[PDB]
Amino acid sequence: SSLKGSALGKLVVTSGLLHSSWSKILEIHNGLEFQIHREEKFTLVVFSAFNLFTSASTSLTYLKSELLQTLKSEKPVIITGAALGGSVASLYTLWLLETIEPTLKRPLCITFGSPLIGDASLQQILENSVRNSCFLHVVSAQTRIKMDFFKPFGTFLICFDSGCVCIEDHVAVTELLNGVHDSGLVDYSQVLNRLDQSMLSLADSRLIPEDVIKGIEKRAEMKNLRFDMMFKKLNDMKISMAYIEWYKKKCKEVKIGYYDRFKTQLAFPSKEFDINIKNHHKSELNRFWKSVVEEVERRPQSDASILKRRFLFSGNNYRRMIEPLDIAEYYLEGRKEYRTTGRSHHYVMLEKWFGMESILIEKERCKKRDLSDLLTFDSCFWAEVEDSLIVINQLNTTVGMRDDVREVLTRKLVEFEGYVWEIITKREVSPEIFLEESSFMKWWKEYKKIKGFNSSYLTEFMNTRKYESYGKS
Amino acid sequence: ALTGINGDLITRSWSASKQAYLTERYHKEEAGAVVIFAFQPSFSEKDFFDPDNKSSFGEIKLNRVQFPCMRKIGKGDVATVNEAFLKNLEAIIDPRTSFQASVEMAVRSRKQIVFTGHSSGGATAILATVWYLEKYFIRNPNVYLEPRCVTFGAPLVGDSIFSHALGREKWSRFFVNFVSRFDIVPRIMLARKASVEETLPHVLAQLDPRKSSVQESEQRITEFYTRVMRDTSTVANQAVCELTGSAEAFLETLSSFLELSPYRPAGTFVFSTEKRLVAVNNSDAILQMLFYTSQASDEQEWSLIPFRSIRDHHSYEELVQSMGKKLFNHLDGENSIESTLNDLGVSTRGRQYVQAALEEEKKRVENQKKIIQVIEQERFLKKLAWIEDEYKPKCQAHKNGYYDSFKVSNEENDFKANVKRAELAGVFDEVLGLMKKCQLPDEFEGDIDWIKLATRYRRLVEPLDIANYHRHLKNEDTGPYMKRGRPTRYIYAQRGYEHYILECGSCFWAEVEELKGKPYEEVEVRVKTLEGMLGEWITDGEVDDKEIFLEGSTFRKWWITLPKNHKSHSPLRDYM
Amino acid sequence: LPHNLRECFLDMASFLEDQRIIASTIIDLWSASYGKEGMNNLQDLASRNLLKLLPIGRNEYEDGFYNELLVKQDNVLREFAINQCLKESSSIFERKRLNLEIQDNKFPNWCLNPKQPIVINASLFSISTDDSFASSWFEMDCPNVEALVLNISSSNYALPNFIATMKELKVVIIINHGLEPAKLTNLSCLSSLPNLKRIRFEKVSISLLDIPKLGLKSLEKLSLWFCHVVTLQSLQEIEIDYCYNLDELPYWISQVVSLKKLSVTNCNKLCRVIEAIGDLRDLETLRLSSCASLLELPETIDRLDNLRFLDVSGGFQLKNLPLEIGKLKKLEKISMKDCYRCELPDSVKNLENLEVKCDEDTAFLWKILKPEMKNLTITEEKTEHNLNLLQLF
Ligand SMILES: Nc1ncnc2c1ncn2[C@@H]1O[C@H](COP(=O)(O)OP(=O)(O)OC[C@H]2O[C@@H](O[C@@H]3[C@H](O)[C@@H](COP(=O)(O)OP(=O)(O)OP(=O)(O)O)O[C@H]3n3cnc4c(N)ncnc43)[C@H](O)[C@@H]2O)[C@@H](O)[C@H]1O
Repeated sequence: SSLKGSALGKLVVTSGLLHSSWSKILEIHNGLEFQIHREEKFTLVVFSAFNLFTSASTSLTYLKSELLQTLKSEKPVIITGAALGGSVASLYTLWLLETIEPTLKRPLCITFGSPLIGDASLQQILENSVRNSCFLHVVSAQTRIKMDFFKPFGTFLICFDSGCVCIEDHVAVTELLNGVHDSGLVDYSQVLNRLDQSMLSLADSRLIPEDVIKGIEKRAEMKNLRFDMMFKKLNDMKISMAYIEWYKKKCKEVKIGYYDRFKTQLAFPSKEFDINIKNHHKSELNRFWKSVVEEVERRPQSDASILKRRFLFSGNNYRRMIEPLDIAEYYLEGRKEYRTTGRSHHYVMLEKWFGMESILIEKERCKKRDLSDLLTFDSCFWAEVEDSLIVINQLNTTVGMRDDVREVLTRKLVEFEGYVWEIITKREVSPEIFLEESSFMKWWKEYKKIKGFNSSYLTEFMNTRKYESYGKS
Repeated sequence: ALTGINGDLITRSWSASKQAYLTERYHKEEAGAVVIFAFQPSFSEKDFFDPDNKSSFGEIKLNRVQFPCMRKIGKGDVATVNEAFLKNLEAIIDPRTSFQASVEMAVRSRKQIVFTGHSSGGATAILATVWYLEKYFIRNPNVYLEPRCVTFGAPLVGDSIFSHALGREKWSRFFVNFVSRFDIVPRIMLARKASVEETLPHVLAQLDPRKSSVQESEQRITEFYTRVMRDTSTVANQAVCELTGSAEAFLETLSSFLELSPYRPAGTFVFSTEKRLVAVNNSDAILQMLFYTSQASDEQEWSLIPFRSIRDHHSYEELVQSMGKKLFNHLDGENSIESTLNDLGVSTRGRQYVQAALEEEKKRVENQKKIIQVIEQERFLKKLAWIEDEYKPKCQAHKNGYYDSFKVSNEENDFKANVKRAELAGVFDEVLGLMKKCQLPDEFEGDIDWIKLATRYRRLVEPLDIANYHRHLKNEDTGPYMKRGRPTRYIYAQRGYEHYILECGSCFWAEVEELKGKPYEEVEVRVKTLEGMLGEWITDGEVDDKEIFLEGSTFRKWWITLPKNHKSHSPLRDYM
Repeated sequence: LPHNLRECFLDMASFLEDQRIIASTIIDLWSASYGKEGMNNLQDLASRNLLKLLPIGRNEYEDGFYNELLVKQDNVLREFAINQCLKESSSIFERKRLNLEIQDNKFPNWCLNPKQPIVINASLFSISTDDSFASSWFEMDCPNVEALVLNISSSNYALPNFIATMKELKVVIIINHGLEPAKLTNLSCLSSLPNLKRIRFEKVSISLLDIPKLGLKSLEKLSLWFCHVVTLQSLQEIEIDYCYNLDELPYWISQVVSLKKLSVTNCNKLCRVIEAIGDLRDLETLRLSSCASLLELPETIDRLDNLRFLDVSGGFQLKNLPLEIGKLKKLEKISMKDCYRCELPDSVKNLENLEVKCDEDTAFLWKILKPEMKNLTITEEKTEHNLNLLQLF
């Protein structure tokens, strides 16, 4: 039942948080003058459209220092205001949290009957994210707020004849407060007194209809179903990745990298296993991981941990093993600059999360283990190679080219060679790149034909045939 | 009745409590074939809130040497209890206490024994009975010593973990707590130490049964009762919210700035009406009812509640003598509890809350039933049977253990093995996650069949998981397997197994993966340790010798590459 | 060993060694030989260890799905069968089963310098030409032959003209072994044969729009496999799968009433089907599976009346299904597998005795409406993993 809302309402009306905040607001009232009334622990500070926020930014730039200090101090931070001061405080707290870290104690912004124009885009961005957990509003059952461009953001506490009830369903909140706005604003002190009297009362009646609770329960059940369904489908995704593992093994057995094999198959389909791998497994894992990265980003699985290790470690391998296929597909259509121009979002998100997490690890690698089963760390590596190939063509087919573009391409080639030599020295690339019929050998042949007499570390390493003993021991 | 107690025993307990009502700490009463023990109460504010600690309520973590079974096998965290009561128990349980000789002579007599107390000694009786169960009952199955603890409105002396532990061991049924409708003593400990720090002295003085000439200040008593009931209402609302599960983010944000006592009812409770007696066994339901049974009825009732709260604490003789004529109703037996909810004086709020608690209990029971049904299917056991008697024998005949064959996956059977391992791991981790959110009965983790199944699954799969982890160089990117690579399910299974029989051979291979390659001296000691444990492991079936001592197994190669003196002075010389 | 099984084995021995064959191919091959009971003989031969079977895809085999069963043999068995066939054959025309292989673009020595009209009365004739050979036609004719198979590998191939001389032929199989699709021409030679029943094409470039214009008098089943895209009186079954570049099915298939079963699977580049499909009054089974680009089904599906089976498993991007599926009364079985993200309209309430095949995740889609509907039973089947696709790979 939805009464659970009113349940926590009781608690939010039992503590003197709202009462003390309203008393301080009345004292300050009875000009962006952010009066800080933090006595011992709390950070009670009243806020005194976009133009108002832009103007107040002058003092907000300095107040951010004290805000961050109080946040790091672990003291309770409360930010509220009037109809316009409340909206200004909501904007300030939203910006602070966008710049603040979720690790520390998150703030809470209460609006004292303060109308705020909420763009539908902003509401959809943080629809089910933890952001709304910081925003709460006061709306009396008598007065309503009818808006078209604006949208309700955060949770709303609707009063009644005796008591109050908190909710956060956007559609339900809109349907409840769908009524037109009333100019007459009852004294918030009278509302607080009535709420206190109701709390002291014996019993209270229910006013929420059945449709509201029906929709709320439907949304909760559907979200729980999505949660558990993704959790369970993780295992089927691992099982499907096992098939890609076996396919890569079989391709390696043929003396041809799986990347070039998949590229050739996409260019000229000639078998069924490749089509099944490209249209059955990859398309499912991509969608699953996209949905995961899109839904978890809103409301993380745990506080201070964007996601459990079971998911992050698996996603890292998924990326490092699948990104080459996306790079091949992107470079097969003619487009260039995959790393910067056409790289997906979930790949970068997973890479950044892994880089931020594994920093605390104390891993250690030996100089004797075999690298036959290693996975390239720089997933975009292949992409770079492709780019270089284009340059090679631009140096062979193109005739009568200006010296400026010539030197630019030469510098690009030399920098790519240096990068590849550096990545090889650190032993962070699988030996599969050294396969016979792989694109790497073609690029090496092109670079050798275009080099002439210039020699470097990579040139000698390739000519000496040492690459045969790269990962074998 | 179902409680296992009768009238004469309750009368004897009340008589012993009245006798021990003096300053004497321990009082013994030997009637028939039962030696009841009563403890002295205390009416000083210092006896309730220990002035030595800094906690806002007086919580303290228990030690391992004393209460090994009072822990969460999964999380492995000790529970918290009151400090003053624990200190009183430890003082009355010292060598000079003379209680040890009496308890030993009683256990030798093979007679029934009960620990009772009226206001606070009874609370200590709990701290005693649990001890009596942690030293003789659990460890000595030879005895039929089912203790009996009876309290009369004793404050909470245990948190959620305490009740969980009492339930997981099937000991909750050995407790009984009679409480009147208007008795603020059990709820006193639920109030804040500072909110009632002032009124606490006068309240305790007035509550003193011996010294009843205290000037009862109506204003102070009313304010203290209001504060206690307000904090109880806050904690009850928090509990009902957390049980609903909705608005977890907002709930945590609000709790970040709020404080609540972690105490929770332990054992079965029984509320006494003017003519009827109701019984409840659910902790959450008891907590929810503790606040609504004493809710303000009206202005006159809200003003007279102080006198009733002050008098009912001593009026226990009324019900102890009238128990002969009264109505008994098990709230769990009947479902439409409206009868008792109306005849006692609770409103629709507490009715709905207790209903929700009952439905949650039923839902967790149904979840346990569904888990049992899904684990009893032959389609599940077939995977384990195959991995056991189809995969290992073939590899063994191939002159190599299944571990190495799984590492170098070159046969089709390896794909099926990996698929089965992944499916089993997924199912087990799903069950673990379902059990971690407190959605299964407490007795579930105590079952023996489930423990044996988990132990078998671990002993069969963990080597495959280690092979899959080390065969793809996952440790290089995530670190050692024994730190951030081992799944949580295996840890819980190992802990449960180690607790039932009273690091692990399963991770043996893991160790073999670290010492390999590094010098012998820098690991000598470590190696030695292994050479010992592994030995006894071969005797406990944790590791089959037919696998490690094989020809192509990496263990034999590593042991052969070791120096000569090590093989000279090691007991494993015979096997090679 | 039964004589029928021995004959079936000697006929199956026509294929070359080290070739992954599909059950449907051999079934259509020996269809007219021993009626429509080929699966029984195949299973009997497999039980005797003579042949090896491998389920590639759906494990369901009794349902008649002959597209997920690979057949593999041993080199020794094939050699013994070839030796027995050669021993049985005593003359050019006397041999009932004769296989030819004109390697290096060189015709057989016998037919190389033939004086009289080369005509062999062999029930099964097999010709294998390498990609190097020009595959030029010669002077010959098949007086008594029921089935004909062709193993080609050249990029361009023109069927010879003497095939028109044949009059007892019933089914022809054209298998291509090449990295790129082959080009076929001179198909008019097949439109004149009035005794042909089944036609099968694999890994070839063919113009579907030209099929009806060919004028196939009496042909029953048309099977497609790895087809490169660029009146039918007795057509009843059209099966197409693993054909890329087919962005949309043709329109001629909407003007054939005799068509009974039509199922296209594993066709990625197919997003929308021709809406003019309700004209198929005698449509009993429609299987659209393993198609990702397909998100919606033909809304005008209620026109069909004699619909008994409908399978859409394989498409995860399917948004919804026909809103008026309940209008059809003959619907008895539906298998909606591996289709999680999709909503089913309440119109399913107007259906009884429906066995819905699905899995655990899709089972809830029906459990939500179990009490409302009567005479509907769900069946959850867990897939079985294997590496048969690698063997096919
Ligand atoms: N180079 C490669 N070359 C070719 N193929 C590869 C390669 N690499 C992978 N594949 C294949 O990718 C497929 C996907 O499996 P895959 O790549 O996803 O790997 P696998 O699932 O087959 O096996 C992984 C092994 O590592 C242990 O599993 C733990 C544990 O299961 C969970 C803890 O979390 P849990 O404790 O269980 O639960 P939580 O609630 O989250 O705990 P909390 O965070 O405290 O809250 O993490 C897991 N875990 C720990 N480290 C990693 C890691 N580096 N990668 C993935 N998972 C990891 C366990 O020993 C298992 O053998 C597999 O089939 C691989 O064969």
